[PDB]
Amino acid sequence: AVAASSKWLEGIRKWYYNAAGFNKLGLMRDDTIYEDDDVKEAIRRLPENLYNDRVFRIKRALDLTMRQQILPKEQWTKYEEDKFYLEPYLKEVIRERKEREEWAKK
Amino acid sequence: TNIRKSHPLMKIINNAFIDLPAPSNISSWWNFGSLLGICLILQILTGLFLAMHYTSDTTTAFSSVTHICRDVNYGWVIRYLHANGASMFFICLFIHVGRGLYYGSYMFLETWNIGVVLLFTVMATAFMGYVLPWGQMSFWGATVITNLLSAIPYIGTDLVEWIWGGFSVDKATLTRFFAFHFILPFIITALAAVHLLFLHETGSNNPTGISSDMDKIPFHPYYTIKDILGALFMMLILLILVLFSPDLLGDPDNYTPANPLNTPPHIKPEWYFLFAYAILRSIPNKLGGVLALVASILILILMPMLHTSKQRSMMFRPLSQCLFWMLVADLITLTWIGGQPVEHPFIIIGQLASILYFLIILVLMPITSIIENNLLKW
Amino acid sequence: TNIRKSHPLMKIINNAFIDLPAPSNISSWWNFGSLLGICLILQILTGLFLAMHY
Amino acid sequence: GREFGHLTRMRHVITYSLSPFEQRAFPHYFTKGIPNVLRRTRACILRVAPPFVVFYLVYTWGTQEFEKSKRKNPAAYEN
Amino acid sequence: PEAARAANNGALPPDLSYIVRARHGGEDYVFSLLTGYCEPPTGVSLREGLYFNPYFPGQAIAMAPPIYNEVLEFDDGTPATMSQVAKDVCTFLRWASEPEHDHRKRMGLKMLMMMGLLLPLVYAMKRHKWSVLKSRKLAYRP
Amino acid sequence: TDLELHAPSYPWSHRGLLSSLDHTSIRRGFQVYKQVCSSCHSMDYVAYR
Amino acid sequence: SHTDIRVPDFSDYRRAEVLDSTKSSKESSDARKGFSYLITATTTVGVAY
Amino acid sequence: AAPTLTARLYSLLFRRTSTFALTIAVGALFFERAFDQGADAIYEHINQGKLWKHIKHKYENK
Amino acid sequence: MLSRFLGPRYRELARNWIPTASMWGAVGAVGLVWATDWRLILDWVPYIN
Ligand code: HEC
Ligand code: HEM
Ligand code: HEM
Ligand code: HEM
Ligand code: HEM
Ligand SMILES: Cc1cc(C)c2nc(SCc3c(C)cccc3-n3nnn(C)c3=O)sc2c1
Ligand SMILES: Cc1cc(C)c2nc(SCc3c(C)cccc3-n3nnn(C)c3=O)sc2c1
Repeated sequence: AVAASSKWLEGIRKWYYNAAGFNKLGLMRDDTIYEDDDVKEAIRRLPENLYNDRVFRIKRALDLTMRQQILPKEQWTKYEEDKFYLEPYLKEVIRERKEREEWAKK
Repeated sequence: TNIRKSHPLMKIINNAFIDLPAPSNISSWWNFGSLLGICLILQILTGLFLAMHYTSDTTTAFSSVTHICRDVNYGWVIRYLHANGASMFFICLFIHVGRGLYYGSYMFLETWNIGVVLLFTVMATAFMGYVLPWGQMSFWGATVITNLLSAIPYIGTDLVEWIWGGFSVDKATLTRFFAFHFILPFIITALAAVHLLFLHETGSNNPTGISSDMDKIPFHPYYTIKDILGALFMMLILLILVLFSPDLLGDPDNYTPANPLNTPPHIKPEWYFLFAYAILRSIPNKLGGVLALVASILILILMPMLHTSKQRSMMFRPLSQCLFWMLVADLITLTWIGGQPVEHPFIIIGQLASILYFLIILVLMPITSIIENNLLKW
Repeated sequence: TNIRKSHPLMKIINNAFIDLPAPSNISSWWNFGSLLGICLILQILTGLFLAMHY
Repeated sequence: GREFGHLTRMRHVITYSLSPFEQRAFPHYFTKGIPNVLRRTRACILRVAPPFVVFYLVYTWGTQEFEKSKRKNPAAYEN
Repeated sequence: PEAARAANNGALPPDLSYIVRARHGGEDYVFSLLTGYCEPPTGVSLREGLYFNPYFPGQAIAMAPPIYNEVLEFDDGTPATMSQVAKDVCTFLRWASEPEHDHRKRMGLKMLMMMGLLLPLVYAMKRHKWSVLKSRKLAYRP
Repeated sequence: TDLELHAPSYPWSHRGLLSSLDHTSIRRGFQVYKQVCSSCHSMDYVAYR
Repeated sequence: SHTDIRVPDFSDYRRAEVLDSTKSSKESSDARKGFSYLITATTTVGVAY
Repeated sequence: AAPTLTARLYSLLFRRTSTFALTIAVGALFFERAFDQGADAIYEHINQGKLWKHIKHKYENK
Repeated sequence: MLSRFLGPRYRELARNWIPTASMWGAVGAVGLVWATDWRLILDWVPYIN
């Protein structure tokens, strides 16, 4: 939460984004999350058009990896255009699980 | 009637190997599971040949092994298949475990915990077989384990005078070593069937870590031909060792018969036990030595609950990949130190690398995954 | 839930020996199938003892 | 329990494929293959190579302080 | 074993059926032993019957040098000098240790060229099936 | 107990990947066995056959 | 519409002479499908090992 | 559009799948006729005048 | 992390199972004293010698 050196830390976040390479397969950040029972409930709560966009991006990246190839550089996901589409649905599923758990001990 | 789907035996074969859905982007690091099953069948058939001509008696044990290499027809090729096939088993097993650790396959909890049991049972099997020829490493290998096995506080000395037949060293001594070594590979086979039964509930992981139910292909013909090809390339490498260098991996000192009287110039186990031996000799105690040897295989079972990253595999985690190959380059250091004598440079290097093996798995890896979560804003 | 019906190993044991439907008027002439399976296990364990000294 | 017609739900994607007998065996081997393995190697080595360079510098120092102590002592054998 | 000690200064002479296989160096070690007998350096002393050999674990060997020039006569006309006879008890005693040496290397050639038929043709069968997946195209039309 | 002398590597005629043993140098080596040693050394596993 | 869906060009992959899409699949299957299938011929006579 | 000689056997025998699984048996012949010309003859040529049957003509003179 | 076992009424569940669990530690004090014939606690009671 520093205010003067949050330009330094904005550059480290960009460096780590490029060094990880899901953008070279045309993926977004929320495509790569590990699917536990919590994440599987947020997936089935998505609207139809966002669910269909996610199934095609994953299928295309799984096909590039079978061939040991990547996309042309003009089609790499940019750092400022990655949409965190799954994050508001996941925070609500987790908040409901904490409430069933505080109820069971009290 | 499709008879592949209605016959009672052919249904089971079809669901397990023919029509099984498999990911399409599976690498050749996923070849080593069926290579392990080839290496196990090979050790069983070759070992059943050697057991009709071996004699378990400390006056005629060394002489019955020289007899099969000289007198019995094709005994020399079958003996060196068995000794070199055991090195082939242990190199595929270390590739297999390192695969499941890098890609996050330990999240299949019942499949990972049957695997840690299978790792103990093959290490104990290979120890008993190296006692049976009775040269000067079978002797000074057996006594180093069983005076370390008298440092169990309340039942320790009860268990050391059970395995030699009750006496010190005699004829009835290697009947118990031989009978354990006969029986354990057939329990390994039963544990590997249960191992695959629990994996059939989810299917396989893949190098991205992401679920692949929208991109399956049938197992036949795509991975039936890819697994046959990798098995032929493994039988080539094994026969390069049997027919052009059959003594490259062994030690010359095991061609001298066991003598409590003479003296061996050094104590060196096989190459695949040399990393555990280096952790033993770094603990100046004999209860804390056998503890740290057993805790270096049993630390694998804590990998599911030490996982703090948002992603499953290491493909997109560049800081976790520098720590993965620091750990591989630390098991190479412990293999070299385990074959050196105990003097000044190799005594501090050996204990500073036993600390680093536990510091990476328990401390540095779970902290590095949290730093990566925070640089991606989860 | 019922772990006899949902566990992958315990399902096979339950379908083969526990919840198997069987006729109610089966005689003791139907005893000799499991007696044969006892006699086979006995010959294997005893024979593996004799083979270390023969 | 998980067979082919029961795995996921998917809409609006299309697949085109050719027969294996309509294709030549090697479309490219050495003109596509060499620059593809040169960039798969450039992405690897700065994660994999530096741990093994540190094992080399410990092997070379460790097998050089053993030989100076196993009786290479001209000036370390004084009355 | 007991008469063998007193006839040989307490030292027992080893069996020779596995001697090159049981040494760290093989027939390179046995050759350098027999032709490497020399005189003790100034500083060392030896026992009553005990000889200096620099290629033996701890220079002092209880073994007199057993071969010199013209120790025997070959039935070939070969001159039986010191280096010729040491070369021949390294070749015999390599055969004695490994009597399968020549049969081993001739099966290794009948394996290397009947795998050179089998391997490039299982590889082409693999590449034929997988070309369906390697050429596929994908479109998405929402 | 300080340092060893390790043997050098000689070009033996059987040190190839496909190189055989010379069977006239085996013949002359049995006669050095049976006239010089055979008196202090045994060879328990080899027969005349 | 579905009338906007045409197959993309596959002439990067075809058996060399069959790329001439003007002549029609009558002489260009007489001798096109067999020599890497004679690689199936030697992979059996050699599979006998 | 003159093609190359691929389809020797695509039509007659390797189409009915009969000779596809038979070539392990019918097709078992005359390559242990042909590879003595290889491995055996290369073996005695690298080791010339060193094997027993090279030098055995001396003491085989009865 | 394992404060799932930390509730105001979850430690109430230890109070009603430890009277059953107060005892089978004394089965090992009586059951392989039977089995492996330990001479330590055959010194204990004058019923058995
Ligand atoms: C009359 C005595 C005598 C004869 C003849 C003799 N040796 Fe030795 N040799 C010994 C004795 C004694 C030892 C045990 C040496 C010791 O422990 O110091 C020995 C040991 C050896 C060793 C083992 C050295 C080691 O590192 O263990 C080799 C090799 C050897 N001899 C080679 C030969 C060969 C080759 C010949 C003849 C062709 C030969 N010897 C003839 C007395 C003899
Ligand atoms: C004799 C020993 C073993 C045999 C025969 C064996 C066999 C197999 C086979 C055939 C597979 C499926 C194919 C593959 O992914 O390679 C597999 C997968 C797996 N094995 Fe093993 N295995 C053995 C030991 C082990 C050990 C020691 C471990 C770990 C400690 C282990 C953990 C796993 C895991 C996690 C998988 C699933 C991996 C994935 O799908 O990503 N196994 N095993
Ligand atoms: C996972 C399976 C096995 C492993 C890893 C293994 C390993 C070994 C090893 C390392 C040796 C020492 C050989 C040497 O260095 O000289 C040995 C010896 C021996 N093994 Fe095995 N073995 C296995 C299975 C078996 C089985 C199933 C049998 C018998 C049915 C068997 C029978 C023997 C016998 C008789 C010997 C002594 C003969 C000899 O030393 O060559 N082995 N085994
Ligand atoms: C080692 C040999 C055998 C074993 C372990 C064995 C085991 C069994 C068992 C456990 C059953 C079910 C229970 C029962 O009805 O008794 C059974 C049923 C049966 N067995 Fe066997 N059996 C053996 C040999 C044979 C032979 C030699 C035959 C006939 C030639 C045979 C024919 C049958 C039939 C027809 C049944 C079903 C009978 C019915 O339900 O009325 N079995 N066997
Ligand atoms: C269906 C199972 C079997 C049957 C019906 C069977 C039957 C027999 C019989 C009739 C004899 C002659 C004994 C006598 O009259 O003195 C014998 C001997 C013997 N059997 Fe078995 N056997 C069985 C399984 C086995 C197995 C599995 C083994 C070994 C792993 C074994 C090992 C031996 C040995 C070592 C002898 C030695 C001679 C003796 O002890 O009398 N048997 N068996
Ligand atoms: C040549 C050959 C033949 C056979 C018969 C064979 N069988 C296997 S085990 C198949 C399997 C099962 C039974 C259950 C779950 C997963 C997998 N499985 N899925 N992917 N991979 C690589 C797997 O092995 S390998 C192999 C190789
Ligand atoms: C789980 C487990 C169990 C055992 C029992 C075990 N034992 C060792 S080290 C044994 C050894 C010594 C100390 C010295 C010389 C030779 C051998 N030795 N014995 N068998 N083999 C193949 C050898 O190399 S690690 C290990 C791990």
